[PDB]
Amino acid sequence: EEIIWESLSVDVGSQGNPGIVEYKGVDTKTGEVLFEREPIPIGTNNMGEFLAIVHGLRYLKERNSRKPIYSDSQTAIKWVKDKKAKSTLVRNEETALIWKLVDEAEEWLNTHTYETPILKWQTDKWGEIKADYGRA
RNA sequence: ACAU
DNA sequence: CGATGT
Ligand SMILES: [Cl-]
Ligand SMILES: [Cl-]
Ligand SMILES: [Cl-]
Ligand SMILES: [Mg+2]
Ligand SMILES: [Mg+2]
Ligand SMILES: [Rb+]
Ligand SMILES: [Rb+]
Ligand SMILES: [Rb+]
Ligand SMILES: [Rb+]
Ligand SMILES: [Rb+]
Ligand SMILES: [Rb+]
Repeated sequence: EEIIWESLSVDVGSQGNPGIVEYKGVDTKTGEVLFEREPIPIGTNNMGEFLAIVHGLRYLKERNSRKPIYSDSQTAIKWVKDKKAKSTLVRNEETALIWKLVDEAEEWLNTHTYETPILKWQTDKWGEIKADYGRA
């Protein structure tokens, strides 16, 4: 139960669930924001958490970085491990964008390799993840 | 129950 | 209190 400070932390934020979804990744040690996705009009918490991890994998791979990724989402960690986002969200015209991004993230996982450890952020011991959106 |  | 997920 030691934080690995040399890591990337990601989190989703939303207005509603389902609702408007965004996500970001930060340097765990410094809090510096390294990437932020423009808000998506309709998605779920778990789809955003999944996209955040996959974006982190792509970000670190492009920069030849072996740092681990922290996420507080038990669901999204499993989905990334499985390379499959098992979302219940309806696929229709309103949800087309989030589903396109999820499909593309799965596609990336199936066509690329990575060694990045994907670690559970232990909120119960460490407080809220550094990438959190102070919204609850 | 657990994580969000 | 409501939701998404294992
Ligand atoms: Cl994305
Ligand atoms: Cl590690
Ligand atoms: Cl986990
Ligand atoms: Mg989270
Ligand atoms: Mg959060
Ligand atoms: Rb590379
Ligand atoms: Rb929050
Ligand atoms: Rb929060
Ligand atoms: Rb949390
Ligand atoms: Rb809760
Ligand atoms: Rb539940």
